[PDB]
Amino acid sequence: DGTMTQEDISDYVAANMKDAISRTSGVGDVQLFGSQYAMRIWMNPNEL
Amino acid sequence: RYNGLPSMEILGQAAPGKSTGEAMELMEQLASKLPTGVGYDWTGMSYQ
Repeated sequence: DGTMTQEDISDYVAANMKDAISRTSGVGDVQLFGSQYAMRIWMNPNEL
Repeated sequence: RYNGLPSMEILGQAAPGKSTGEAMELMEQLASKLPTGVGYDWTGMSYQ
């Protein structure tokens, strides 16, 4: 429905689905095809 | 926390005469009427 970007979907998956799946019966390892959100601080050297 | 999510454990029993399965179904029925984003699970003796 065009409400979430890829980045968004990946954070949703990382933050709400991956841990449960990874503890599910018979599941060995789980690879996330994307990345959870972090608080990103993008520094500007000029302003520093 | 339960299975990694914030939770609150609730205990109770079947009213005199009625069965545990009956009471659980009711609880599930009541739980389906809760605000958006609130789920439930059974644990311990009720998992069993």
